[PDB]
Amino acid sequence: SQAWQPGVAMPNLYKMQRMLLEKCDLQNYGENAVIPKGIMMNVAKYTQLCQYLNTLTLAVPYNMRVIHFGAGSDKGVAPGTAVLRQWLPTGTLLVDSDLNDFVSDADSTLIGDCATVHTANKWDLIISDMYDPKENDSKEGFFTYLCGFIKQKLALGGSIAVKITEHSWNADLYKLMGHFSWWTAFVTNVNASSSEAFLIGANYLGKPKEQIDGYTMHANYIFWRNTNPIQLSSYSLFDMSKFPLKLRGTAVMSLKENQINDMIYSLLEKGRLIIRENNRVVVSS
Amino acid sequence: STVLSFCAFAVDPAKAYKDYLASGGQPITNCVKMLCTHTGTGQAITVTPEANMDQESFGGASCCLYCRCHIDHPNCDLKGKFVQIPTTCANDPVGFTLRNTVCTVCGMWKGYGCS
Ligand SMILES: Nc1ncnc2c1ncn2[C@@H]1O[C@H](CSCC[C@H](N)C(=O)O)[C@@H](O)[C@H]1O
Ligand SMILES: [Cl-]
Ligand SMILES: [Cl-]
Ligand SMILES: [Cl-]
Ligand SMILES: [Cl-]
Ligand SMILES: [Cl-]
Ligand SMILES: [Mg+2]
Ligand code: NA
Ligand code: NA
Ligand code: NA
Ligand SMILES: [Zn+2]
Ligand SMILES: [Zn+2]
Repeated sequence: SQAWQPGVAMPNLYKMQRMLLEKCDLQNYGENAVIPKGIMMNVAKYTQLCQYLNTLTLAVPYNMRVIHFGAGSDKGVAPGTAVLRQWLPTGTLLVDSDLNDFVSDADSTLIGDCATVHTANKWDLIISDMYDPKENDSKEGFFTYLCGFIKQKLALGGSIAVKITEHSWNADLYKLMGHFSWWTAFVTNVNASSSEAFLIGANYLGKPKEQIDGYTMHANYIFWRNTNPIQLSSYSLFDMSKFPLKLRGTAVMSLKENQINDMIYSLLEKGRLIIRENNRVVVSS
Repeated sequence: STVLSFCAFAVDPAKAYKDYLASGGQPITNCVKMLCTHTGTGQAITVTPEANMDQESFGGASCCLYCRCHIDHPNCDLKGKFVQIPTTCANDPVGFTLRNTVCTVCGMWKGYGCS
């Protein structure tokens, strides 16, 4: 049953724990193994991510806005962006970014440290594959920027998927997962031997729904991974028939804080509303 | 290996690639192959993967010589779209797009899927 899934989500039982932080028994390097011939790991990985995102209540406006951080490979191409372009509705604005130059199928590509990326406009989906190769403390750098970006530039009702690992993680990001209608840590079946996961926040509410301690939640994540081995699987890659993100035509409204009442929060929670402006999108630097 | 620089610093980058291949050099790698149904229209360049049973689908930008070399285009038709490449030719997607032309009436590659 589990092998057929695009991956494995952190069960609530494990989220509810108060584990002490331990070392992870997993290595991020391997021979995988389940990746089909001529297919890049990142194409497989992002395909399974999007397959999993298809099971969630993502808001999909008619004019959707998606930003993709850490989109460049050392090969100089953008396999994750290509999958996103395959997955998203035609005419979706897709903007990507990386510290270093790369060739992309995105509508715009921004080169430079993510901290230089500035935009007034808000987004409906944020994807991040950003990663920098004694203690295991909360990491800052791009994570600091990312938390600010979510708080300032993610539309209410919007969603995120942010890559973390044993050592590449941030306490404030985990805390922010409690500001979504639902959240999880998702492990792709094709990369299941790695400590890598995507922190997925579904339907942003702009306020705490739960009180998450970031240090504690990462310890919970590590405990889960240490005690639940997952066998590699590419089963889900062999049926692509229902892949594209469903065209929901999700309402977009510009509402003031005082208009955002109980009924509206309920719509946000259910993936039935996006709240943001609809001005011309400008992204630069 | 240095194929991209070799072509980038040639007067005629397309000719350079041909010469490089004729001299035994390996085709440009890391063209982004997609996972797809193989039940698509089979047309050459499309908004989403459209590979039929005889084709592979690739991210367009990665199959473009001028994109890959970060140089001026001769005019991009590929970037932002997906390109269908005959499976027998999928080992050299950049070469395929350089050597071939899309039929203006049926939208398929001339000499491969075009009628
Ligand atoms: N502070 C930072 N700012 C911008 N990009 C960063 C960053 N730290 C790491 N990255 C990027 O994160 C990436 C890790 S590899 C990402 C692979 C890419 N998503 C793909 O589709 O193949 C690298 O490209 C690196 O440039
Ligand atoms: Cl799916
Ligand atoms: Cl959901
Ligand atoms: Cl907690
Ligand atoms: Cl509705
Ligand atoms: Cl040639
Ligand atoms: Mg729900
Ligand atoms: Na959403
Ligand atoms: Na790690
Ligand atoms: Na604490
Ligand atoms: Zn090009
Ligand atoms: Zn024709």
